[PDB]
Amino acid sequence: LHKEPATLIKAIDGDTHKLMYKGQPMTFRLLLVDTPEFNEKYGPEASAFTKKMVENAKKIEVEFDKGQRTDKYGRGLAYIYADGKMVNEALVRQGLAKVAYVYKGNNTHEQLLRKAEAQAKKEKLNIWS
Ligand SMILES: Cc1cn([C@H]2C[C@H](OP(=O)(O)O)[C@@H](COP(=O)(O)O)O2)c(=O)[nH]c1=O
Ligand SMILES: [Ca+2]
Repeated sequence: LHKEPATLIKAIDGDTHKLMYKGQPMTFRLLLVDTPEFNEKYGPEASAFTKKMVENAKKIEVEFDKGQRTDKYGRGLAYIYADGKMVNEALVRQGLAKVAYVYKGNNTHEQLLRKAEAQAKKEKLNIWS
């Protein structure tokens, strides 16, 4: 896999945000994770965590996996990095998303994420409390 540039347009929630990629606005949905919806327990904390991590970054990048790049709602499907740090991983490490939605042929980072989830669980962080 490889990273490509993007810029932030607007935060949305824990696992979606609007980015400009190849100069077009697109809503991205983070691969391999599920944050709670805003109206659910830990939803607001997830949305805050993602918003802060991406808004504070000097460099946002998008990394597609090997399979489909957009979902049935038109959302980009990627791993997002903020100053080289993956958001998807960081959310799971902090117990603010579950590993989820692991579809064959878009699961390159599955084991990396599962490892974070294990540590978040060991620590009883957030969702796992
Ligand atoms: C993360 C991801 C979600 N989706 C679809 C599955 C779910 O469909 P349904 O809407 O039919 O439940 C939906 C969940 O995303 P959200 O967690 O954003 O709702 O997005 C994919 O198709 N591919 C993916 O990689
Ligand atoms: Ca969600």
